[PDB]
Amino acid sequence: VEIVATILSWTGLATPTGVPKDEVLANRLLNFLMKHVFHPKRAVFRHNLEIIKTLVECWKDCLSIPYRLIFEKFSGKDPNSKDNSVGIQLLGIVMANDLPPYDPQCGIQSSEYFQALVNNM
DNA sequence: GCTAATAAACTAAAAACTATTATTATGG
Repeated sequence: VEIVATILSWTGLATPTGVPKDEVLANRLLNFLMKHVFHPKRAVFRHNLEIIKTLVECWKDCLSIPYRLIFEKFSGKDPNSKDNSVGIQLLGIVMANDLPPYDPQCGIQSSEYFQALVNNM
């Protein structure tokens, strides 16, 4: 977290999208962090959420939304609890920018992808 | 020169169905 904060402390100074190496590193680390994102501390968790929001805002020159790690996250097991809501937060981060609501990069079903949410209702 | 009892509607709570209430743990 400290090093990524330092990295994003400047974005106009440097922004990695030239080599595909930096792009895939950014996407892979994005996946890493959004797999790691959870806290019972309710603020450092939101801190990570805002970190991701800032990251995607200052980027997408090298970023790619999985729509799968998120999908399994916000879907949960169709529970009664509030767990999968964390993935829902990702959606806001996803809706933090002009991102496609669900790009079917392969397409899970492109239809029940939102049926999961209307079930979460 | 006869109280052997039973057919007792009463004032019975000894469910609360579903509707606001409130401490908690709070949050930044």
